[PDB]
Order: sequence, then structure tokens, then C-alpha cells
Amino acid sequence: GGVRLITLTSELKSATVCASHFCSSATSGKKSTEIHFHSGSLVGKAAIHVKGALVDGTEFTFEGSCMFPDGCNADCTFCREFLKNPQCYPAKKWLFIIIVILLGYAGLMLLTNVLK
Amino acid sequence: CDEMVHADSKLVSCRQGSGNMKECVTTGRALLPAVNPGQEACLHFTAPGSPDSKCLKIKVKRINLKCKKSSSYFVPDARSRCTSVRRCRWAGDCQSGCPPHFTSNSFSDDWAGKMDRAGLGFSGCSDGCGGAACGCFNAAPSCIFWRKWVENPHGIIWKVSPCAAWVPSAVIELTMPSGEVRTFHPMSGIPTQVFKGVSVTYLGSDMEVSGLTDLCEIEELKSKKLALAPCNQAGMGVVGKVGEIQCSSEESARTIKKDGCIWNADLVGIELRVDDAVCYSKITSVEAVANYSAIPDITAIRGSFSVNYATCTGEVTNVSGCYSCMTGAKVSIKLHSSKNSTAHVRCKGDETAFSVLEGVHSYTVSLSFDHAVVDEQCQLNCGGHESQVTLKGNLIFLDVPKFVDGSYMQTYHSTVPTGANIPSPTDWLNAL
Amino acid sequence: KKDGCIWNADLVGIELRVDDAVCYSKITSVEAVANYSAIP
Repeated sequence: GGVRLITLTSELKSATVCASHFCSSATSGKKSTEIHFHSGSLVGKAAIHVKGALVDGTEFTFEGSCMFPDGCNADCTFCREFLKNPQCYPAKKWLFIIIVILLGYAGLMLLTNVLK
Repeated sequence: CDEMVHADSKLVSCRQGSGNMKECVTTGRALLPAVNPGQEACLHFTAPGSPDSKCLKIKVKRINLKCKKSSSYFVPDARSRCTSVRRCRWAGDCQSGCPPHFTSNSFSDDWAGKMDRAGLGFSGCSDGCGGAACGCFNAAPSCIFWRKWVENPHGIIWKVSPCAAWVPSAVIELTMPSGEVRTFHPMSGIPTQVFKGVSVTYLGSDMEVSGLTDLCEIEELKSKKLALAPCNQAGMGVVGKVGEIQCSSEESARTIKKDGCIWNADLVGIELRVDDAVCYSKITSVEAVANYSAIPDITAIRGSFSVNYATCTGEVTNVSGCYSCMTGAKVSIKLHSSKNSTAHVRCKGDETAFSVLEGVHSYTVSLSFDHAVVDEQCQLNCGGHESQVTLKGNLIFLDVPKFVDGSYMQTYHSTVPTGANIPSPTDWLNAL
Repeated sequence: KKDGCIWNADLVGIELRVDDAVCYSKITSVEAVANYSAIP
């Protein structure tokens, strides 16, 4: 979940009433595109939301009456407004970050001689 | 509740019914911004007496586009039935000229007057048969009275309302500070005033609006499904509309006995013959006739309330991870109180207020906030001020630290930085 | 109390039941109903 509308959900029903009532949303203002779906047989259901949380526990009140699921989620697109992150520094890691610059140009110099 | 506002306690009228706990009743008006969907918004109440205070939360659940029921009518299912009592002159002794007046309710020719299973059916004479062909040996013509019945043997009933508009609305839960809760669907797009208990809420921010054609809902009583149509509706049945008979009694919507619903003139297709009349009709069903579709800053005003009136420790337990997420980090604090009391704001919390409730036991309440760094100091929670501070690294929407693949790309980006300038400097003198 | 202002016919949403009547309405507030502009 997030901005993208697609999520993976695995729920099952144990009922035989042809009439299926509403369903609900998840946390942070959802509106699931499939609230009613036939409840005659044992057909598994996969809804779509934009939650993207860790536990991602929600509820619905048509017949299930506010159950409490659990979850755990952990790595997505690395785009962010902020740049990098705060570091320990102190001249011990910055020195290792900076390396020789002529070494990179040395590799390109060898290619030119071979081409000629 | 990330958004919280205290009461305007300048209105003080508090009577000391009991010394130990006070009593007070006030009123006024409130102005609250709308909270993000799926969340609840709190409301702090302040009192001159330090120990005691109350609160009120309002939870929103959904956003949708409905419209209010301006009117209401029922539509039964008409069947055009007709009989014919066939007299001939000197046998029924009817006049040479058919009586222009007709009692459409009594019908004394057949068992005087009783209940007519039609709703105000019409009446009339007919042309005449005379001679041995029809048997009563009068050469003069014959008068024939006819009926027309509108009947609903196994009715299916729809209720309709022509709002003919579309205004945003939300789902609202109310929680009276006494502890009582009330649910209601307020039309917060309009300045509607839903009346409940003491307080009333009204309009919110119509941050988006949209248009749709003249459409109203069509719903069936047994709840087969939910239907939509051009849904034309008025106090009378205009020609070509969806609803011809509009009847304001569900208990009388099965049959037709109530006078509120009115027939349409000459709607029943009565036609005559040489002996007796026969029934037809030109009525149209709700379906396959006029159908274009097929369904598969909130604020409140204050009234005359019933506002009611020691040791406590905060003792935080943990911290979760959020900054710049529309939900916030859910942080739990395990408290014990000798009294059922409230918590209040943390000044250096620097984000928002608190409306925590505790029972008389060591409970924990977890609440959602966000901050770049953890400060959590100077909370005037309960009874007396306390100053507990935590330490934990917040989780914010950043890049992926799992593999650090961007580090390799960062080093390759800074390549031959001085080489380009060195070559350009030599060419700069010639170009200039 | 003043007679100068006149009600609208059947404006109040009265509806009946088996014992007693209950109140509703279809009135609209001035705001969020017919509004195209907002002065600073």
C-alpha cells in the first residue's frame, strides 16, 4: 500500500447466504473497490487498498464485526526528498570515502591507446 | 487525534452541588478543522478547578457523494382490470339519455355501495344492442356500465426521493463526554443541523464538488438491488416520467386504499364491444423504460451541556517509527492513576495536544505522533506535572539502507570533474 | 414572531409512526450549498 491502489489480501468466508452485505475500508481513509461479493459458496477474496503499514490491522462491520488481524512488513522505491543521512564522520569515514581520482582516468587512457 | 483544541472557558457558570466534585453547565460555539479520513478529532474542555476536566472525540469514517431525501413516495405495480354489468332497457330501466353524473364510489347497480378495490375508478354507459340478437326483445338500445381496476396482486414497492443534487457527505461518530456515543450521517456539505442531545454539528469544507444530471435513487422494499434512473418525480405524475402512482403509505402501498396517491386520468385502457368491455393498458414498468444506469473542516455548535467534574505517573514504555507519514508514530505510555482522569498537553512535545484517559489501574495508552528527533519533555499530564524523556531513532521516508546500492552509483557520478575544466580552460583562451 | 417572514410549504420534515411523529428536515445552510466565492 501507499499511493498505489493495488494490495494483496487473502480472506475467506464461511457462509451460504446469497445476499452479501457491505464491507469496510482500512486505516487512513480507504474505500475498497469490492465491498459486496456473493457469499453463497467458499470463494476466497482479495481486496485492494493503499495502506502500506506494518501491522495493517483493520476491520469491517457487515457480518464479521471488527476482527483484529496482525501483520509485519519490511524495502520499496528509494525516492525521498531528503538527501542521504546523518553520519558519524569525524574524519575517519570521510577519508575512506575520498579515493584517488587519477585512477579512474587511467582506465580510460588505456582504452584510447588500444583503439588507435 | 493529531488535531486538538481546548474549550473557550470564559463562560463560567459552575454550581457547587457537592464540595468534592463540582458541577457546571455552559454553551457557546466551536470551530474545528476537518481531520484526515479514518481518524478521530478530540475536544478539550477546561475548568477553573485544576484536578478535573473532560473531552470529546469525533471520528470520521468515509467520504462519499449522497444527497438528502427532499421528498418520499412509493410506487406499487398497477394491473388494469375491468368488469361489465350488461343491462338492457326496460330490464334495468335506465334512462334514454345516459346520466352525465356518475358516482364512481358507490355503484348501486351492483350491491349498492361498498369498498372498490380500485383507486377512484371511472364509470360510464356504452352503446346499445337491441333486438332478438341480445334477447330482451327491445328494439331500443341498451346501457352497459363498466369498471376499471388498478390492482397490485403481488406488489413490488419502490421508495423514491428527488434530491436532484449531489453534495459531499462523511460518516461521523459522536462521543458524548459522559461516555455516551451517537452515530449519524450529517450532510456536512450543507449547513445542516442534526439535532442530538445538547450539541449540534453543521457544515464542513467542500474541498471538491462535482456535477451529475437529474438523477435520483430507486430502492426496492424487499431490497432486491439498488436502482437509478432519470427518476422524474413531483406531487403529480407528469407524462413520460418514471413514476405514475406515488403513494405515501407503505402499509397502503401493497394495495390501493390510501387517498394520498392519485390515479392518472384515463390511464386504464378500457375499450368496449358489442356485449361487454375488455381491459388493456398503456402503463410502463420501472425497468427498460427510463433507465440510464444500473448499480452493481467539520464543526459543531454548543448548547446547554451537562458537564461533569491525585497521584499519577507517566512511565513510558516504547516508541514506534514515523515522520512525514499521514498517520504518525504510535507511541505507548503505561500509566497508573488513583482516579479516572485525563492527560493534557506536553509543551516541548511540540507537535500536538493529548486527551489520554486512564482508569484506576496501571494501563497503557498508545498515541500517534511524528517528530524528526525525540524530545518528549514537559508534559502536564495529570494531577501534577511530570518530566519523563525517551530516546529512540525515528523512522522517516528515506532511501533503502538494506543494500546501499546507491553508494556505488554516487562514487561513479563524481568522475573526471577536474578533467573537463582543465580541457575547457585551454580551449577558453582560444575561444574567447 | 413577526408575520412579515413567511414559511415555505411542507418545509419541515414531519413523518409519522405507529405511536407518535418524529422530526426531520431537508433545509440547507447558507454555506456549502450555493457558494461561488469567499471574501478574504
